Amino acid sequence: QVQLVESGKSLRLSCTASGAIFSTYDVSWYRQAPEKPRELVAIITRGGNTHYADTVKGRFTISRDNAKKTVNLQMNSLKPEDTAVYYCHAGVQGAMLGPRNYWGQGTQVTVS
Amino acid sequence: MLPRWELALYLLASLGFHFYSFYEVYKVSREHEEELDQEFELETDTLFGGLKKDATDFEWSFWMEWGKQWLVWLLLGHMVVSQMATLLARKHRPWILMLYGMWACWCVLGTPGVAMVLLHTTISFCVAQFRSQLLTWLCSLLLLSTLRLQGVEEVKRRWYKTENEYYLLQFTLTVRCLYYTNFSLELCTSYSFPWMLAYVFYYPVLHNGPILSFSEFIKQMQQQEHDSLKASLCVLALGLGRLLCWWWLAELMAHLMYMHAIYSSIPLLETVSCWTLGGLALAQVLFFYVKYLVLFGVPALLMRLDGLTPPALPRCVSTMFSFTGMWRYFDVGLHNFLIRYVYIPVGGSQHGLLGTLFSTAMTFAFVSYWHGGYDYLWCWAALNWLGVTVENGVRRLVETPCIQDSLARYFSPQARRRFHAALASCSTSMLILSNLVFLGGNEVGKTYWNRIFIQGWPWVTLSVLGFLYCYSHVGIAWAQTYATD
Ligand code: HEM
Ligand SMILES: CC(C)CCC[C@@H](C)[C@H]1CC[C@H]2[C@@H]3CC=C4C[C@@H](O)CC[C@]4(C)[C@H]3CC[C@]12C
Ligand SMILES: Cc1cccc([C@H]2c3ccsc3CCN2C(=O)CNCC(C)C)n1
Ligand SMILES: CCCCCCCCCCCCCCCC(=O)O
Repeated sequence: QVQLVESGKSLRLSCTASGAIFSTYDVSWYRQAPEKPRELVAIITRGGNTHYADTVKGRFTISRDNAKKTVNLQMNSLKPEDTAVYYCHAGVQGAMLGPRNYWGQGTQVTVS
Repeated sequence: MLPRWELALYLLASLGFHFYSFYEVYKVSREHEEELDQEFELETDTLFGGLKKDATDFEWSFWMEWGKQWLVWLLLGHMVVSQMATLLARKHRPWILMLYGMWACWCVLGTPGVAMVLLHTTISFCVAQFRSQLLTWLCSLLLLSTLRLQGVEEVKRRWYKTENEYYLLQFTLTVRCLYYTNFSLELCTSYSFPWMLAYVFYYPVLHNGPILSFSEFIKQMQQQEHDSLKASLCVLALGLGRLLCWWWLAELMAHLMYMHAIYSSIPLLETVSCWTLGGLALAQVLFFYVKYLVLFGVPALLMRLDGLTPPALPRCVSTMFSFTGMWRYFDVGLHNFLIRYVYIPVGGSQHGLLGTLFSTAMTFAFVSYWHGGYDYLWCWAALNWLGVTVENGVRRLVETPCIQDSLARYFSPQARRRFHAALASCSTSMLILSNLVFLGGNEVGKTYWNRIFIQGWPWVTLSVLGFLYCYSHVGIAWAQTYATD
């Protein structure tokens, strides 16, 4: 049972999987502002390929280190909108790997 | 249709590059053994000398684990109970089998999950009472979506100490979706809640088994004739021998080739020799075929021993050269289901070309959604849709009397066979790409597309197409037997 726990001028977020083969998971970072649906922010696949939501391109950086089984979202130049709840999501891509999908608990982010 | 020497040469070339590419894959796996072990924790066993297994595959490791744990014993029990019912009193065999299926489902899932299957079946039955195909399809789709919801996933996870039990429940319910959808559509004395419970809780195909059409189930189970016990024993012995051989082959490919590990670490996949790339593609599709040979031969074996007639098992995917052919033969049960339902009701190809292009599109949309609906599944289904539609269009164009007459006038049939193989080379070159996208995910497909076609446009593409040309000649020469009738 993979468990993703979040953590955390600029604010650095994290999603540190445990008890999981992290070399294959395509982690992601969904954010849910109040009274709105959960929406994709930054997805980093298992080949290093990175994709960003249009609204937060360039400002946000997403990186990972398979050695420590960690992910980190770097948000820069925050605005009043960014306040929301950020959810990790570690899902595989490929019928060999299977239907693994472990949404994280989520964390709060606030500005103004 | 060809001189024996030409067909022999084609076959020798085909086996040649299969075995050579497998040799390349084996060498690459040997070279990177330590890194893969430190990365994906290759398993250790004494089955084949000192080799270390690569269990990064999910379906294979999962199903073997369960088979050791409970499923094999419960299948033996089902065999024994079926024989006992047939001997003592066959009059009540269907209900005895239903009770055994309920008990086995309880044993491997407890009340939390037997209740879920019962609730799904009952809701489908009630919706079927309304007698409206749209209503039944909507009920089935909504139940499947509930299976895919998040809160539902969390509540289900709560009940099971080990995650593997939750995934077993997920697969069981995903297949029950098809089973009770089939029954409900058929409904829209034979059709009563007792019969639907008998069909749904049929242990051989409960968890992950061939989709057995209710027509065959009701007809053969209601039958009043059976073979002797000696014949049943002989069939069991032969089937068990073949299953053991297939499992041994699956283990051989799991040990020799770390194909799954190579596909998990994309960085490795993008820096190996192109021969290794083709070898990995073929090894992947062939391991998938062997896996769904072993998993579908056990339910098929049991239903054969029960007198039922299961859908024909998949045919070796090294002789499949088309989207439609290997949509018809590899997965026979799902193909029959998709044709009889899903496709025909929408209209199919009998009403205008647009009718064909939308019936096929809807069929493939449902097929993609059923497997789970992830992004890579949608990409694989879109590829298959384009391939099937293009192939059907080409076949229709060729079948036109003017085109046929022109072809006869200009090209000799011996020549037209070469043209058929030339087209099949491209069709298969996209057939393997779609399967790779389904198996390894979008990244593997993109790596293959960049490395083979674009980055290797000058000569790598031509080499791949020539090898697939020999492959297609062998495949068509073999398939000339069964495809005609
Ligand atoms: C171009 C090379 C190949 C050709 C022409 C070929 C052809 C065939 C044919 C005609 C059959 C029987 C027809 C059928 O089962 O539908 C068959 C069966 C089979 N093939 Fe292949 N095959 C090739 C390569 C491979 C490879 C490399 C494997 C690796 C596992 C393989 C695995 C199997 C298996 C497991 C069976 C079923 C055996 C049985 O249970 O009787 N094939 N093949
Ligand atoms: C769909 C499911 C139920 C298919 C189950 C397939 C059966 C036939 C498989 C699943 C696990 C397998 C076992 C796994 C491990 C071993 C140990 C080995 O030293 C001998 C073979 C043996 C004993 C296998 C025999 C075949 C087996 C029981
Ligand atoms: C393009 C295509 C069409 C039909 C079937 C397949 C097979 C096949 C074969 C060799 S590699 C491959 C990959 C994908 N695939 C399936 O997922 C089969 N579905 C299992 C259900 C029916 C129980 N491919
Ligand atoms: C994406 C489709 C790939 C299908 C590959 C099928 C296997 C054909 C064999 C290819 C061998 C390599 C071809 C020569 C390459 C080289 O010499 O560099």
